[PDB]
Amino acid sequence: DHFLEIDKKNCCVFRDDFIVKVLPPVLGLEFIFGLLGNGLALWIFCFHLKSWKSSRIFLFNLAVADFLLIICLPFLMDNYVRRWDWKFGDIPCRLMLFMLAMNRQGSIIFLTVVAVDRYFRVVHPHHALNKISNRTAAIISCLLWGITIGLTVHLLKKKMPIQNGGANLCSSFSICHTFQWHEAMFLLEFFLPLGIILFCSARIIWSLRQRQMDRHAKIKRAITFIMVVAIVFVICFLPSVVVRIRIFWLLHTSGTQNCEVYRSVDLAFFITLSFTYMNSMLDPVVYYFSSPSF
Amino acid sequence: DVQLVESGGGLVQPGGSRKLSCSASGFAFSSFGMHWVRQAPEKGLEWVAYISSGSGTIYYADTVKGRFTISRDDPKNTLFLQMTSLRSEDTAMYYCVRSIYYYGSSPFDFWGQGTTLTVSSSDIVMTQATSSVPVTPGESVSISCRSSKSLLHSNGNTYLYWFLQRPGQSPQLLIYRMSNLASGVPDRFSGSGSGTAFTLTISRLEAEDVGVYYCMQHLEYPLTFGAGTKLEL
Amino acid sequence: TLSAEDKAAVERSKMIDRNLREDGEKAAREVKLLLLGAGESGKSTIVKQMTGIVETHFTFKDLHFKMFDVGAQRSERKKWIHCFEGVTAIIFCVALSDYDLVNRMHESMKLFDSICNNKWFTDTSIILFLNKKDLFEEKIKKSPLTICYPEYAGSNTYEEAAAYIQCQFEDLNKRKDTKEIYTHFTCSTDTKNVQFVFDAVTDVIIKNNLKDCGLF
Amino acid sequence: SIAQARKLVEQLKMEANIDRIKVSKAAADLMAYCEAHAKEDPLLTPVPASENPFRE
Amino acid sequence: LDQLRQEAEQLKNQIRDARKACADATLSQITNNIDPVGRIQMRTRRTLRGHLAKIYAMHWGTDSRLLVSASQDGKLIIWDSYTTNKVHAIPLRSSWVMTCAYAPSGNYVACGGLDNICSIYNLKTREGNVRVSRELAGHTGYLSCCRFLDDNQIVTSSGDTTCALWDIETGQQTTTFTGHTGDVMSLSLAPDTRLFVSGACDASAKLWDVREGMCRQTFTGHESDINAICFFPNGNAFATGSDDATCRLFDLRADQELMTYSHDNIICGITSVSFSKSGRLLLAGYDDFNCNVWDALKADRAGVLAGHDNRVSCLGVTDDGMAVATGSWDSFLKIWN
Ligand SMILES: CC(C)(Cc1nc(-c2ccc(O)cn2)no1)C(=O)NC1=C(C(=O)O)CCCC1
Repeated sequence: DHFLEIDKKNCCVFRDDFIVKVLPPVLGLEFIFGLLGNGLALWIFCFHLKSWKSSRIFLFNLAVADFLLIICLPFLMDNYVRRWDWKFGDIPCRLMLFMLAMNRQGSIIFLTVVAVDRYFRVVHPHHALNKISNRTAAIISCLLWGITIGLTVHLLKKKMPIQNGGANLCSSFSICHTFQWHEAMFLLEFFLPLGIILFCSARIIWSLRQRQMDRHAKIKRAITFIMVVAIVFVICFLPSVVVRIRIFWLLHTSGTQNCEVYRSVDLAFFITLSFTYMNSMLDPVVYYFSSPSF
Repeated sequence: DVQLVESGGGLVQPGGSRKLSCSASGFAFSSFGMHWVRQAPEKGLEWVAYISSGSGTIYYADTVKGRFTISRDDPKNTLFLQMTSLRSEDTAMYYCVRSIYYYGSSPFDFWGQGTTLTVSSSDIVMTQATSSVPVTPGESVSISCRSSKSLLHSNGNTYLYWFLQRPGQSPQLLIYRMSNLASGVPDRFSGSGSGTAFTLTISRLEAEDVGVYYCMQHLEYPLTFGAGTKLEL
Repeated sequence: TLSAEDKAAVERSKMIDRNLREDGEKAAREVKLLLLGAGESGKSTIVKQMTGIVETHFTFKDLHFKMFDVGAQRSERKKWIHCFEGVTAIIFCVALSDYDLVNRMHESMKLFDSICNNKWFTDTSIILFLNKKDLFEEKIKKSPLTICYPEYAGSNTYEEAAAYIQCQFEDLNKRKDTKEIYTHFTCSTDTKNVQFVFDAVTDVIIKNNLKDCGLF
Repeated sequence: SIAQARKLVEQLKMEANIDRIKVSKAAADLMAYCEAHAKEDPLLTPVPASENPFRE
Repeated sequence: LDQLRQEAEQLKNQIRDARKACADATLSQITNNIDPVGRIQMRTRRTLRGHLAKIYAMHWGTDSRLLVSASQDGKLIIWDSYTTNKVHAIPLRSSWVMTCAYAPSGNYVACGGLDNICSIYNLKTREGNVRVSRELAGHTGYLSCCRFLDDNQIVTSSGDTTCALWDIETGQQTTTFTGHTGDVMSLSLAPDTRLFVSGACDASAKLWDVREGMCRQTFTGHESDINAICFFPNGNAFATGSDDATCRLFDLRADQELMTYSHDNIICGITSVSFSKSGRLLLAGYDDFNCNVWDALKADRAGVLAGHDNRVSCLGVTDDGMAVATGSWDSFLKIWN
């Protein structure tokens, strides 16, 4: 069963009832929550953010990445309805994967950039990078956007859909055998930004406590905000990658001929991929909803 | 005071790669656009090249496009003109006119002393009609100049200047934008008119008005001079 | 659609804008400190190591500090005090030996109350310098502190009286949350005073940065 | 000395030795000038955009 | 002493008695028949976006096209208002500037502030750059307002409670006017350029004859600091905006208080006041981040100019009266028509 050698990769995909049992409600809640949260986020950032500073610019770009992300959910939701089937042709399937890929990238990149900006603003206060023109922030942000488009356009250029048995599929993270830059770049965009986040957070906390600033209440709440940002990043984007290296391990040990072992783990993997959209609704809450200003 | 010294003259064998230099002393040379303007011996003036302040915009004449190079050296207050592939008609006097452009400014206000270059062997047509009119001191004569295109712009100012070339020295600015009288010039020179027809009277004309009077357009590049009007007696 | 002259004018305007932006970037990295005193509190003594307003520029640890001593501006303070709204910090100097003066420390307290509790300086930190500590010792060894301070229960000891004066000057602040007061018993000593200012300035700047990140 | 009091006295006495114009007629020529020159006032009467220099 | 105090007492009593005798009825009763101007169209035609700091003063050239603006970043910026181009940018020796002036001929500009020095810059030079033509010193307080009488005569108001008519050619105070008891925070020149009014911090305005120099009339009635004065276009009246959220109209003939533009809604003071070409509209910049334009006759809010993020500091009206311009405490000037 399965091992439909999707392209030429020698391998299996599964569809189970538990998908349509558990995914629909949770991603429905994520759907609605993302809509309203990023709705007020973009509303404030477009008509109530006259300041428009560099950190504000980065936060807004994260916001738009997350907004496009929580609008990609309905199409992958409908796909989960019919037990890993697909109906919307070819062009918007590829649009869905490109949106979802480059978004989750965009978020990660902008989240890391925000962390680095905070690290420079605290640890190195007398540095030119702290006070840069809005033009420089826009240029850097557009460059990062171009980076994530360039890393992810490879799948856009494809008849994405696949006969998934009698049905269709657009999963690309269909888990089989060979090495590809996509899953490698996905593990990289979790690991390296993880290290950057922890380094920046540790430096910020150590510098703030070493300068005895921990006394004023807003400083303490800032410490908690940095801690919760790091903690939400790790709890949300870690399960996907640990499951991913789990299939990599079961692959380089067993291989893609006895797929009954991967019968459940891939299912589990799609639940962990839920958390990656789940993080989305924190991005308004923990960055520019619970902040002092608005 | 303002001083423009031009060097790099003499005789060049045809097709050479010589150079002209213009040293500026007496003004903020970094904020002035600079024009290189030639004058063949028994002819009228002709705009060769122009470079703006900051060297962000550079223009050349169609006759010399691709053959001449212009550059500025603000730290040492110098203007450089690279000569390439010279021909016979390039033999001329050369001037390093300065011009500053803002609202109410007076471009082409000062002219360099000139430098000789002797080589061995859609544009607006501006016509001054008569080229030699005999005058006597105490008279008043209306010099006229005609253009092809209407120099009046949507802004409401007619971009046109006239200059005077007295015998034996550089030309000087008389009137800028056809109405405003330039600094130093006496009120005796007064110019007016309308699109493609510009006139001027020298109220109570006398000596030290002898020379060649040139009308010049400035609507858009290249800038074409008139044939010049010769005043005698 | 603009003519050649209009295009050149636009080019000149763009160059002027570029120069303005460069000058603004250069000036934004310069720390501004507003110096206030009482004429004899020791502003000169603080400025000695580094007819209208006085400006002093000094560099420390690759940081350019600009201090604006108003000095002899004998006009209405509230009329021009809003000009300095936005300085990094307010260096308020006062001599501890003035407790046997004029009553002078009462005027210093009144000035500190006016400056600290001003609508313009709702977020600017105040660095409080107490100089003439040796003179304070000499005066307290003979003159009791209770002369200027009827409501004081303590001996003629430098540390106790100095701590009381510091605490009472500090509690004159009303917005104890959004504004901080830094104090240092300055003396001749060494560049320590400047060091103190640097630290305090860095503090303020850090907070300001966290305010730009909205996470403060 | 009290020379400042003398200066104040001179100020007040000179201010007293002036002719005062009836307030009603002053307002009369005030609004007369107002209505006379209101014709060519673009701030009051909305000027057409045809000859408005700030048409943009 | 006591007798001098008593003659001053009786002198101000008889001055008040004459003022009340010359008052019969408020002009509000004489103007109610006139049809009100109604709501006034007001749009941001241009937005000058070059400054980088607090803007404190501005002035309009007599050509009604070039305007000079002063900001705390130590830069005097001369703009072409029609095209929003920056004609000139002048670096100032002292970054603390609160006054600015434009010469009637357009050849000079004036600046000053906390340095107690009035700097005159020559705009038209053969060197092609602006230079500090002459620095005038002799004021013991900060400069608040300076206005040009001609290319050679200037009049300056300072915080030393005195005003001074200078002579730019020589650089000494030709005349000194010493009648105030507080900071003189504003100045206005009459159209004939022979008389001028100055409103000081003693909640009073004073009229001076620049020909010889002495306080011809004193106007009182304000309850707080006076921050702006402006002559009426006719030249027989002026309007003063103060810190008590009131604008007041006085005349040079009746020498009395005429109108009190105020409202229960606003409580913030006034930073600048100027009339229109016809004098029907009186504009006033407020600390409420908006400029209110009132009917100079109806004492009613003809319109609101709400386009500024921070407090409006300076306000001017072109000589031809074609447009107004407000420079607020944010780094942006705004042109309205
Ligand atoms: C993520 C992926 C693999 C699309 C993709 N991303 C990349 C990529 C490339 C370069 C890079 O730097 C980062 N990512 N390549 O492909 C995919 O199958 N998507 C969908 C799942 C999801 O996204 O959660 C939910 C179920 C339906 C399928």
